[PDB]
Amino acid sequence: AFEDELGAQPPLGFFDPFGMLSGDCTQERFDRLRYVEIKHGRIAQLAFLGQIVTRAGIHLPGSINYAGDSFDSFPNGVAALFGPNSIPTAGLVQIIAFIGVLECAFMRDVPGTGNEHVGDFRNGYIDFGWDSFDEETKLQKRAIELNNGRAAMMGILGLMVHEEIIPLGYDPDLPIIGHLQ
Amino acid sequence: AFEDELGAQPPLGFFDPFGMLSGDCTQERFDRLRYVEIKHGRIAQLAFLGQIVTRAGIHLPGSINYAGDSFDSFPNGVAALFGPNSIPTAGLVQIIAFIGVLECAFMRDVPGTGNEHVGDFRNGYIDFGWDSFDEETKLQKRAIELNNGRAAMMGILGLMVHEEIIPLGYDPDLPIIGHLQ
Amino acid sequence: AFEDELGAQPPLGFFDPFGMLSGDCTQERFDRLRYVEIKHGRIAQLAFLGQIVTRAGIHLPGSINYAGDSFDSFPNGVAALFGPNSIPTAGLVQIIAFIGVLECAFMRDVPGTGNEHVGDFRNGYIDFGWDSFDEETKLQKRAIELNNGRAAMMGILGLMVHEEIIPLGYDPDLPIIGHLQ
Ligand code: CLA
Ligand code: CLA
Ligand code: CLA
Ligand code: CLA
Ligand code: CLA
Ligand SMILES: CC(=O)O[C@H]1CC(C)(C)C(=C=C/C(C)=C/C=C/C(C)=C/C=C/C=C(C)/C=C/C=C(\C)C(=O)C[C@@]23O[C@]2(C)C[C@@H](O)CC3(C)C)[C@](C)(O)C1
Ligand SMILES: CC(=O)O[C@H]1CC(C)(C)C(=C=C/C(C)=C/C=C/C(C)=C/C=C/C=C(C)/C=C/C=C(\C)C(=O)C[C@@]23O[C@]2(C)C[C@@H](O)CC3(C)C)[C@](C)(O)C1
Ligand SMILES: CC(=O)O[C@H]1CC(C)(C)C(=C=C/C(C)=C/C=C/C(C)=C/C=C/C=C(C)/C=C/C=C(\C)C(=O)C[C@@]23O[C@]2(C)C[C@@H](O)CC3(C)C)[C@](C)(O)C1
Ligand code: KC2
Ligand code: KC2
Ligand code: KC2
Repeated sequence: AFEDELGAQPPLGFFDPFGMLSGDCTQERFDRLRYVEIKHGRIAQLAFLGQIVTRAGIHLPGSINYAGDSFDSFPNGVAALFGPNSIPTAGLVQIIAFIGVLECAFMRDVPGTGNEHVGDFRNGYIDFGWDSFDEETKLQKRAIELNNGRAAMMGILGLMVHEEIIPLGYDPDLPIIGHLQ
Repeated sequence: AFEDELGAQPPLGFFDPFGMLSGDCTQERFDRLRYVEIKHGRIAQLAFLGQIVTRAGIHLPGSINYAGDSFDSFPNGVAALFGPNSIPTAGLVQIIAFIGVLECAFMRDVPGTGNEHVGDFRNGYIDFGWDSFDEETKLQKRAIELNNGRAAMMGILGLMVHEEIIPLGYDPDLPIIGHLQ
Repeated sequence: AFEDELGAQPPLGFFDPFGMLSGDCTQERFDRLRYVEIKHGRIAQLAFLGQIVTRAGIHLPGSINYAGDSFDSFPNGVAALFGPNSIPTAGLVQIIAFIGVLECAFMRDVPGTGNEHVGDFRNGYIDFGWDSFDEETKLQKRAIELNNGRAAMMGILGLMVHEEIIPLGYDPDLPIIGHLQ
């Protein structure tokens, strides 16, 4: 029933190993699964972009606090948030609070606002031109977003795993990023 | 749609900063939010009353356990439950278990029992004269309960925060309550 | 409304102390409660069987890891999973992952597959002769499973509690299993 929906594309086609959509699956369950997938994909895309920018030597100018701790002094990856020498835990708490504010008030599907598919958060407020695309281009853009989200999920998982196994003696020379210092 | 519901009163009027009720919000969502708000308000009202009673020098006679630890020997506030010198953790576990029993079996809205609004737990069992009030007085009492609950929420949060910041060097002479010892 | 359902049998008859099904309870609720009860009963039955098999001196041949830690060297009970000398935590993680796979993909009620009652996971895939039983025997087997599950919940809770109180000085001689070692 959902074998022709968004995300079922070559080469795997419809790929449901654990059988989440097996049987008479309702549209609500598939919508929930797709919403979770798109949320994770967007978060992982942002996380991978941030990891790449930080590890490329690009940091915000100035200091993260009044103490004088410069931005380009904390490590990259998990050590930047959780570790002995990381950003102040007040900064992490404020970041989490800001994310919670965004999810409660901003990053949400407001009912009766014109959203036309799962993951559409425009709510009639912010729109950069989601009407010039025809029917096929809209689906193509949504598929690009979803697949990039899946790839970024796997990539950010690999980045954290590799950053967390270096102390244990597993420090390989990764193809593009090199040694994950 | 919910701008004339209970709790929308001067001077703020309908106050929805995060936009929980924005768009075509369903009655179920508002009912859930109001239930959570009323439950928090009742819990916070009881917490503030107990905090004030304990800090005023009023304690239960006798001892909290067979060891001989008198009631008027444990500290006030968070230090009474979580700390080196607090009430026995068996007492805390029993309190939590009793609260769970009350909330699962007693402090609940039993379906098909005559409850009139969200937060009504009478269930046709305990009633002190609710039907004696006319229509306007019922709404007035409900609004009083809700607003006292909000105020007690903020007050108990402030009391806990002030208690927890005294060891950090923040010990102000709070109004009325004085130094929060 | 639910006083004649499965599980309401002599000598207690219908037994709802906390009043979960009080008032106009929906089948849905009751269905969720029965599903949770059956899941807990099956898990506890397996747990009790494993506890008995391990404590009777029956262990898998060989070693649990490449290091050489033989199966018949770890303790019995909670000490086998959580403790200083337990099975490798990699094994525990893999067991939890396998259980999660089973619940997500295998041990579930697939909609539109022919399941007749709550707890039926056949899904038209695995069946050892369920339709061979007549109506009375089907209910009898379901009641036997449910009551054995309840008894197993009590038994596994008692076994874990008795294991955890031996270091505290409470080491009684249990009737059948004797001392827990
Ligand atoms: C948050 C993660 C997440 C979620 C919720 C989904 C959700 C979905 N994906 Mg999907 N996907 C993801 C990540 C995710 N994806 C990633 C990272 C990739 C890249 C490898 C893909 C690649 C992918 C393809 C190629 C396809 C889908 C499809 C689908 C849809 C139907 C199949 C399904 O339920 O997924 C699969 C099942 C799950 C995600 C269930 C969750 C299982 C997790 C892992 C929990 C298990 C825990 C347990 C301990 C197991 C761990 C050990 C285990 C590894 C052995 C559904 C909307 C199909 C689709 O669009 O059909 C319309 C489809 O063809 N996905
Ligand atoms: C998962 C997302 C994520 C997370 C958790 C972090 C976390 C962190 N980043 Mg970071 N970053 C990210 C994405 C992320 N980043 C992206 C995508 C970029 C590229 C622009 C950067 C660029 C960046 C730099 C240049 C620096 C950090 C730094 C830091 C650290 C200090 C916090 C800070 O100053 O933030 C700064 C955050 C930014 C400059 C950009 C954040 C943008 C977020 C992701 C927006 C997403 C939500 C947004 C409101 C959606 C808008 C929708 C639209 C319709 C309006 C902290 C560990 C600093 C540090 O100490 O390095 C070690 C630092 O110097 N980051
Ligand atoms: C448990 C807390 C709680 C809950 C669930 C509600 C729920 C509600 N309140 Mg309410 N209120 C509360 C506490 C709460 N209140 C307190 C303590 C006060 C006193 C300041 C008020 C004062 C108040 C007024 C004056 C009014 C309401 C109204 C309402 C209703 C619609 C607006 C709304 O959703 O609330 C606001 C939104 C929320 C509570 C969403 C939750 C947000 C929390 C903070 C989670 C965010 C976490 C995240 C990390 C952010 C933290 C950082 C942030 C501070 C920057 C709704 C039933 C309105 C009403 O009755 O209209 C009919 C109205 O006019 N409230
Ligand atoms: C959030 C609520 C709350 C919590 C968590 C506590 C927690 C605590 N109180 Mg306390 N207290 C409370 C409210 C609360 N109190 C209120 C409202 C009062 C005023 C009557 C008191 C008066 C009080 C005294 C006098 C003493 C404590 C003490 C204590 C400590 C030992 C436990 C004990 O003996 O309780 C005793 C609890 C009570 C005597 C009253 C509890 C009443 C609860 C809130 C009833 C709420 C549910 C109720 C059944 C609903 C009825 C519905 C109706 C339709 C029937 C412990 C830290 C003792 C201590 O060691 O101090 C350090 C102590 O001496 N409290
Ligand atoms: C709650 C269930 C449960 C849990 C958590 C454990 C946990 C453990 N058992 Mg154990 N065991 C169980 C039930 C359980 N057992 C049952 C029911 C039996 C009887 C067959 C055994 C027999 C057993 C032996 C003989 C040994 C262990 C051992 C161990 C330990 C190492 C893991 C291992 O090798 O497992 C091995 C697990 C098994 C051999 C049987 C597991 C069977 C599970 C319960 C299947 C349930 C799901 C199933 C796929 C449903 C099928 C549905 C059907 C339609 C297809 C670990 C602490 C070993 C150890 O080190 O002891 C200290 C060891 O030597 N167990
Ligand atoms: C106006 C304003 O303020 O905002 C607007 C701005 C703007 C532009 C309009 C907007 C937008 C669109 C945005 C931001 C789109 C962002 C898209 C984004 C950020 C997409 C990331 C993909 C990452 C992938 C696929 C990673 C794969 C990673 C993979 C496949 C790996 O395996 C990683 C690998 O890594 C390892 C593990 C090891 C290495 O050896 C090898 C490599 C490296 C391969 C918004 C949303 O509207 C907000
Ligand atoms: C028969 C039986 O057994 O039970 C029956 C008995 C009875 C009586 C019939 C029943 C009842 C009704 C009850 C119990 C009603 C209780 C109502 C209650 C307990 C209402 C508290 C409000 C607290 C507020 C507003 C606090 C604000 C606190 C604020 C605004 C603060 O900012 C606190 C501030 O603190 C700081 C932070 C710092 C200080 O510098 C300044 C102050 C102090 C201002 C029940 C429920 O039916 C149960
Ligand atoms: C083909 C394949 O691969 O799989 C198939 C195989 C097969 C056979 C077909 C299948 C099946 C059916 C199965 C596995 C059924 C299993 C049923 C099972 C395992 C039922 C346990 C009850 C335990 C109880 C009641 C414990 C009570 C414990 C009580 C009442 C206590 O108080 C314990 C007490 O302990 C203390 C606390 C202290 C002691 O002093 C005294 C005692 C000991 C009394 C499946 C499911 O289809 C899977
Ligand atoms: C996530 C988005 C975000 C938002 C929306 C946001 C809003 C505000 C507002 C307005 C409401 C104020 C007034 C304010 C003030 C301060 N912020 Mg924010 N802040 C955010 C993020 C961070 C991070 C990541 C850090 C940080 C810090 C500080 C410090 C330094 C304190 C100190 O130096 O003692 C002060 C005074 C740093 C820190 O807390 O250091 C301990 C630091 O790491 N902030 N901040
Ligand atoms: C929340 C409501 C509540 C209920 C409904 C409730 C019911 C029962 C029942 C009947 C079912 C019994 C039989 C019972 C027995 C004991 N209780 Mg309760 N008890 C409640 C609360 C507390 C608190 C707060 C404390 C406490 C204690 C003890 C001790 C002392 C043990 C010891 O001295 O060794 C014993 C023997 C104190 C404590 O456990 O200290 C270690 C203590 O702090 N209890 N208690
Ligand atoms: C729950 C069911 C379950 C499944 C479905 C499952 C599947 C696989 C697969 C195929 C996907 C492989 C390839 C694989 C391989 C290894 N397993 Mg599994 N394994 C399961 C259970 C356990 C337990 C309980 C333990 C264990 C272990 C090992 C070790 C030893 C590593 C070492 O000696 O360094 C290796 C190499 C032991 C352990 O990890 O000890 C550190 C141990 O305790 N495994 N295992």
